[PDB]
Parts: sequence; C-alpha cells; structure tokens
Amino acid sequence: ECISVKGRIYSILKQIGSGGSSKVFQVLNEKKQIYAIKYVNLEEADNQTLDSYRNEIAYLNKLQQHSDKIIRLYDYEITDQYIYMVMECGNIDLNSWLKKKKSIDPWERKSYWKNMLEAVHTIHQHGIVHSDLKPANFLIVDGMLKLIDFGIANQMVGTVNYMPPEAIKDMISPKSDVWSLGCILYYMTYGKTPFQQIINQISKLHAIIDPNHEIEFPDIPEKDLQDVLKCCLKRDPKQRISIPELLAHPYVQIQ
Ligand SMILES: Nc1ncnc2c1ncn2[C@@H]1O[C@H](COP(=O)(O)OP(=O)(O)OP(=O)(O)O)[C@@H](O)[C@H]1O
Repeated sequence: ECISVKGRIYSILKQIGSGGSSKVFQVLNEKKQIYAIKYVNLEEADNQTLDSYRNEIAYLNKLQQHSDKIIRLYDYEITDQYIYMVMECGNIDLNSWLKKKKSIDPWERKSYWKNMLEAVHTIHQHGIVHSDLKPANFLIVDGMLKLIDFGIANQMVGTVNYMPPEAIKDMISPKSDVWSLGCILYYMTYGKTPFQQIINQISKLHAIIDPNHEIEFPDIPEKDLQDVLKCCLKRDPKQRISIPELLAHPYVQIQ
C-alpha cells in the first residue's frame, strides 16, 4: 500500500521495528529513492504531548542545516489526526549493531565517537540537553552515526545503565550528556556498560552515585581512549570534561 505526504506517493517496503501508535516505514518515492517515514497517531495525544511533538519537529527541522550528523528531515505532513515525517533512511541503529558484534574496529570506534560528539555538540549550541542518550538514539547511515532524536518527545522495558549520577542525586546540564556518551564509548571499548554487572536496579543506582564504588578501566593499547573514558565518567559534573574539551582531546585529533 502507500502513504501520501504533501502530495507525494511513497510505497512501503516494510515496517522498521514495530511501535504502537508510532510506526516507522522503509519507503520508496516515485523515482525509487529510499526514505524512512515516521507515522504518529495523534487521536489520544493531550496538548502538552502535542506541544512537545511540535517542538521536536521544530528543532529537528531547524538544526538540520548546521550538521549532517543530525538525521535529515526532508518533509512532513501534520494535521490534528496524524503526523507523517519523511526522513533520510539509515541502515541500522547503533544498539542493534553493537548487540551482534563481539569486537569493533578501533578506527571505526573513533570515527563513530567523532560523529556522536559533533551531533551532541550541535544540539548543545542551540540550548538542547538530551538527558536520555543511549546507543538506540543513533543510526548508521553510510558509515556515519546520526542522532535521530533530541529527547524532547514526552509521554509518547527501559534501561538505566546510561544515567548520570546528578540525575539520581537530584531526587542536569550539558555535562549529563557527556556521562551518557561516556557510557556508550565505554561499552564500545569494553563490551559492557560500567555498571552492567549489577542486576539489582536499586543497587545499580547506588553504585552510580557512590564515590567509593570505583569504576574499572582495564588497561588497553589506546591510552588516549582510556583517558577519554575516565574524564567522561567523573561523578562531579564540574570535574567532568565538556564537549568542546572532548573535541580537542588527542583521542579525536591525533592520527
Ligand atoms: N530515520 C530512520 N531511518 C531508519 N530507521 C529508523 C529511522 N527512525 C527510526 N528508525 C528505526 O525504526 C524502529 C522503530 O521501532 P518501534 O516503532 O518499535 O519503536 P522503538 O524505537 O523500537 O521504541 P519505541 O517505539 O518505544 O521508541 C527503530 O528500531 C529505529 O531504529
């Protein structure tokens, strides 16, 4: 069958994943060019939800022309009943790709880390702190990671392995995103997130906020990489490294 978006027929190759009231479709336009179409049903959406959906559409549309490490939004159609978003089509999300891989090319890890910083840097430059970063938020598109959401979408099996200590103690600033990026890199380096071994979630959160629970950093060839991980995973936000600092770090600069 088909989807019309702004008077353009797209044909559905398949559904990517399988959401409820939100659905992503791999599609082709008339000229057989591939896109991804996000469909959202709005009939059960309150005003606050609608407001945040529009806000994320606004920022995604706006930040596009600043970085190609943000997913390209070509067009959208928005009424009171639904939303269609025509988007650049990616191969696979970072989480799915990591799950089926024992190791990673050291060069590729570094390259992906550059992309992530560029993307997160960009949203910071327009006042947006994501605050819920995890590998699923990134999409591989021609050997590039692209950030596919900004975490503005509201009440639309979780995970707390990427959560920064200051969010837990507070019961959040650009540094919060650095911690999570730090957990994503740690994972790509050591094959597991820092506190992955703690299956009890209440304990896990205590482990994250506990100074006396020291995070292990097994020695590796890339001593720069090791340093990046230590700097990103410093519990005190003030002591934690910023994104502009990470962009000047040897790990990302030195060939
Ligand atoms: N622009 C895009 N290009 C390619 N794939 C995409 C794009 N946007 C989203 N996807 C993929 O579509 C899938 C959507 O799955 P689904 O609708 O079940 O939601 P989810 O992301 O798995 O979780 P939730 O729906 O709860 O957010 C995800 O696996 C995601 O990687």
